[PDB]
Amino acid sequence: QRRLKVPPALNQFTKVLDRASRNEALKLIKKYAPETRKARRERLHKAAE
Amino acid sequence: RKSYTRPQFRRPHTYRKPAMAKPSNRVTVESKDIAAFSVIRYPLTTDKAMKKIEENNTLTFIVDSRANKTEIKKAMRKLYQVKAVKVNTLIRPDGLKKAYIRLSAAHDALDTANKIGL
Amino acid sequence: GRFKPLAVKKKYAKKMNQNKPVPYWIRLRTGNRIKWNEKRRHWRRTKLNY
Amino acid sequence: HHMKIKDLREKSKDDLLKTLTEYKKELSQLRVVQQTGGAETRLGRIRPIRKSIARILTVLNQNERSNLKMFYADRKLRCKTPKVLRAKLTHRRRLALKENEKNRKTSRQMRQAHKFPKRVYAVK
Amino acid sequence: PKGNNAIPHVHQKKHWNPCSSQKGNVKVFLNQPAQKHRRRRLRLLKAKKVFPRPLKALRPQVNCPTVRHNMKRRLGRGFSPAELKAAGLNPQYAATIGIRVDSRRKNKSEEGMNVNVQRLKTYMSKLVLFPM
Amino acid sequence: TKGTTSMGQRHGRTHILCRRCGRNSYHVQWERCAACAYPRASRRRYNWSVKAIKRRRTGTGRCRYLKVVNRRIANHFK
Amino acid sequence: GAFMYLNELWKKKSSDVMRFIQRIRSWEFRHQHTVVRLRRPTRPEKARMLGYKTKQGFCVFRVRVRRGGRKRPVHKGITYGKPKTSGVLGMKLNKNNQAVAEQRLGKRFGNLRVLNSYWVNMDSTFKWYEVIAVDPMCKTIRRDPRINWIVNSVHKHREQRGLTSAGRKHRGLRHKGHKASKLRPSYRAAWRRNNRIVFLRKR
RNA sequence: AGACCUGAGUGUGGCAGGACUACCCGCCGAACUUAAGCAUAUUACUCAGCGGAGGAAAAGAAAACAACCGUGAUUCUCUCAGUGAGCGGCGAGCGAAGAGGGAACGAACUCGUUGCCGAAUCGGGUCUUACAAGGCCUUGAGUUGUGGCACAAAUAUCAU
Ligand SMILES: [Mg+2]
Ligand SMILES: [Mg+2]
Ligand SMILES: [Mg+2]
Ligand SMILES: [Mg+2]
Ligand SMILES: [Mg+2]
Ligand SMILES: [Mg+2]
Ligand SMILES: [Mg+2]
Ligand SMILES: [Mg+2]
Ligand SMILES: [Mg+2]
Ligand SMILES: [Mg+2]
Ligand SMILES: [Mg+2]
Ligand SMILES: [Mg+2]
Ligand SMILES: [Mg+2]
Ligand SMILES: [Mg+2]
Ligand SMILES: [Mg+2]
Ligand SMILES: [Mg+2]
Ligand SMILES: [Mg+2]
Ligand SMILES: [Mg+2]
Ligand SMILES: [Mg+2]
Ligand SMILES: [Mg+2]
Ligand SMILES: [Mg+2]
Ligand SMILES: [Mg+2]
Ligand SMILES: [Mg+2]
Ligand SMILES: [Mg+2]
Repeated sequence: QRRLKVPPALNQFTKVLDRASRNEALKLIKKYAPETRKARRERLHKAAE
Repeated sequence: RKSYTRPQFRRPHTYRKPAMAKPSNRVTVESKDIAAFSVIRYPLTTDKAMKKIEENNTLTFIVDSRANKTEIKKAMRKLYQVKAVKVNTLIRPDGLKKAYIRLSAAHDALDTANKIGL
Repeated sequence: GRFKPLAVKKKYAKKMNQNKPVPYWIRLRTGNRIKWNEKRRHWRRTKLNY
Repeated sequence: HHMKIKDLREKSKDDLLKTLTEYKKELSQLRVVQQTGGAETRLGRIRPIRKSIARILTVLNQNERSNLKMFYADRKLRCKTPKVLRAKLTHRRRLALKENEKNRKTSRQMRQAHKFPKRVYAVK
Repeated sequence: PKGNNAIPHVHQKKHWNPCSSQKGNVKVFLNQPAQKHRRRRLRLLKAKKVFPRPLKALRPQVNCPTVRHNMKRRLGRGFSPAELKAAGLNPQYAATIGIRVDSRRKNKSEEGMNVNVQRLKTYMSKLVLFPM
Repeated sequence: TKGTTSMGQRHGRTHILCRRCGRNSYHVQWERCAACAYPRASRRRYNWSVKAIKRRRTGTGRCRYLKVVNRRIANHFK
Repeated sequence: GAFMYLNELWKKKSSDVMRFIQRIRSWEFRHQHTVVRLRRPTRPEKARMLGYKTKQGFCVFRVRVRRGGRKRPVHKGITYGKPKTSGVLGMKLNKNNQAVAEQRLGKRFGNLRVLNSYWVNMDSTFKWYEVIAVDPMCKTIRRDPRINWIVNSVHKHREQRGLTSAGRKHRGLRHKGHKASKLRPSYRAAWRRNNRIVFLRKR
C-alpha cells in the first residue's frame, strides 16, 4: 500500500497531524476523558445517597 | 533490533508453567492385600509340580497372567514369609501363567506345601 | 510354529478350553436343551486361523 | 460365618482393611483346597467367603466415595470436582441447557408477561 | 387384446410397491381410527386442562374468496386491528382473553367488520374474566 | 497348474486379526481392517449390505452401558 | 447513524476506493490459510446484522473457497450411461460457494455453532466468506436469550443441512409463493407428499 | 527504552470426533426398465455414495394468495386432480397450485437498521440460606458498541 496508486479518499489518513499539536489534541481528549467504571458507579451512587 | 544468527525463525523459548497435578480420577479404595493376593492365586499339584517341591526346592503357583517375575517374589515374601531366588514363569496353553519358585535353599519347600496345605 | 503373539496365544487358549464336552451333570437339569456340545472343533476338520 | 453388612457399616477403614486381608487369606487357602481335594465342607465356603470380600470392598468404596464427596461438593473456590464424582447424566443432558436458562428472557419480554398476562377467563 | 377401453393413465410407474428391494412409498391409513380416538382423547383432556376456558378461541366470519365461494361465509383466523379498535380491545389484550387476533386482515368492506365488530361485543358480554 | 497344484502356494497371510472388529480381516500390507476400516475412526458401513449392517449394529453385542443408561433415562434420571 | 455510512460504502463496491481496499485485502487473504480465525469481523455492519454481537463466545472466520463450476468426479474424465450425464466440466454443484464455505468451517471446528456468513472478497481465483460462529458453551452464550436457541442440540450442524441463509438460498426457500410449490418444505417433503400412494381404509 | 495491532507458547475451563439412521435435512447420484429399437424423455430429481440432527426433523409469521362480498405463518389431511392446467421424440409418459371441508392452534416473536440513551452489558471475584431478573468490588472483555427504550404527518412519546 506504498507501491500502489492510493486513491485520494484513502490517502487522507496518511497525512495526519504532526507531533506539534497532536500531543495538545491528546491533552484535551485526556483530561475530558470519561469516568473509569469506578468514578462512574460512585457518581451515580451520590445520585442516591 | 534483536540478533538473529539463523536462516530460520525458531520459536522463542517462552515461559512454561507446569500442570496443576489434578487430584485423582478415581475414588475406589486400595490396600496392601489386593496388590499381593491377585498375583499369587493358587498353587499347583501335579506329578511334576510335586516332583519339584521334594527334589528341587521349587513351588508351583498358577499366578495371574499379567504378573511379573519380580512381583511374584515380592508376593511370596508378602504371603509366604520365604525367600525366592529363581522365579521361572510360563503362560500355559490355557492363558494361565504358571510360576516355578526356588525357595532360597534356606526355606525348605516341603515345609511350605505342608504349611500352605498343598 | 514358534512365533505366535501373546494375543493370538490368548485366543487359542480360549479355544482349547471351549473344546471340552458337556459335563454329565448338565443333562439331568430340569429342562435343558443340551445333549451334545455341538461346537467342538477338531484341529483337522476346521481351522481357526487366529 | 461371614461378614454381615448391617453390622459392617459401623466399622472403619483401618478396621475394614484388616477385616479384608483376612477374608483374602481365608479364600487364598480355600483355592488351595479346591485344587487337591474336593472336601465340600472344607470347600463350599468359597461362595460366601468371596461375596464377603465383595461386601467389604463395597462398604470401603461406599465410604471413600462419600469422604471424597463431602470434600469436593463444597462451596470452595473454583469448585471443579473430578468428573468421576460429578452427577453423571447423559452427554446431552449435560450440555443441553440447565434450569437457570431455557427459561431466561430479555427485557421487553418480561414486561409483556406483566402488561398482558394470560388470563383465566370463562365464557358464558 | 385391447379394444374400446379407456386409455388407462394409471400413474404407478415410480416404485411405490414396498417390494423386497424398494422401501415403498405408500401411506395406508390403518391408524385413522386410533388417531380419531387419539385426538379426541387429547382434545377432551386438553379441554379439562384449559378449563374454565373454551377450548377453541373466537374466530370471525370471513368471506370465502373466489366467485365460486364468495357467497359462503367461513371462520378465518384472528379478527383485525380494526374490529378490535372499533370494539375497544387492545389487540395485545384481545390475544390473551381468548379472542384470536390477525394483524394481516384489511377490513376492505365496512360490511365485513360490522358483522365482526358486533360479534366481539357478544363475546365481551358473555365473558367473565375473573382476576388472579 | 491353476488348481490343486497352485493351492500349494498358499503360504502367506493377507489378513490378520482386527483389534477393533475382532475378526480376521485386517489386511497386513496396507494396514487397514477389511471389515471395519480400522484405523479409520468411522467403521465402514454401506447400505448396499444391510444384512451386514445388521450383523454389526448395537444390541448385536453386549451393550453394557446402554442396558444401564436406557434404564436410568426411562426412570426419570439420567 | 454509524451504520448508514458503512452500509453505503459496501453498496458502492466497484468504485476505485472500495476496489483498492479489496485489491490489497484480497492479497493477504491469498497468503493465509483457507480457514482463518479473526478477532474482529472485516464488515461489522454486515456481521452485526447477521446476528453477530461483540460479546464473548462469538468468533469470526474467513474461509477461502475456490471459484468456478465443480467438475464431475469421474475416473479419467469418462462418464458412463446416458449422455444426459456426458458433461464433466459444466456441472454447477447445486450448492452455492457460501454454503460450501459454511460447511468447511463445520467439519473442521465441531465445537462451534455456525450462525451465518457474508461476502468479504473475491478474486478471480478464490472467494472469502466470513462465517459468524458461536461457541455454544461459553456461559455468555448460555445465559443470553437472544442466542440461547443455538445451544439447543437441533442446531449442531445447521450448516451441514442447509439451515443457514446461504443454505436456505440453494434450497429454493426465500421464494414462498407459486415460486416454491415443490420446494416447500423441502425437495423431498414435497416429493414424498406428491408421490405417496395414499390408501384410505374405505375406498 | 512501553502501549496497541497481528500472532504465538502452556496453564487452567471446556467442547468436537464415535455409535445409531426406520423416519428427517443437505449434497451427490445412476443404471436396469418403459418408449415394443434408441439418443430427448421415463425410471428418478430414485438406488448406492458423502455429510447432519432430532424425538420428530424440516417448514414457518408473507417481498403469500387472489381478482373475490376477498383470504391471511408453517405443517398435515380429504379435496381441487390423473386435471378440457400443463410439460412431453406433444410419443411413452409426466403432472402441480389457489380455493373448499378439516386436524392443529390462548402463536407468535428478536436482532440489525431508525430515534433516544451510551456500558445501564458481559465475564472473574465476593457478600449474602446458591438468590448469577441484586447486592459490591473488579480492565478483565467491551466504545471497531454490550445493553435499554420507543414503533408511521401518525401518535401520544417521555421523566418525577
Ligand atoms: Mg486444584
Ligand atoms: Mg506391512
Ligand atoms: Mg488414524
Ligand atoms: Mg462411517
Ligand atoms: Mg493457527
Ligand atoms: Mg485461525
Ligand atoms: Mg490466527
Ligand atoms: Mg483482516
Ligand atoms: Mg475475544
Ligand atoms: Mg428454522
Ligand atoms: Mg401444499
Ligand atoms: Mg487481522
Ligand atoms: Mg495478545
Ligand atoms: Mg488443556
Ligand atoms: Mg478425526
Ligand atoms: Mg457424528
Ligand atoms: Mg426399451
Ligand atoms: Mg428426474
Ligand atoms: Mg441412499
Ligand atoms: Mg425446528
Ligand atoms: Mg383422486
Ligand atoms: Mg418426474
Ligand atoms: Mg380452509
Ligand atoms: Mg444493539
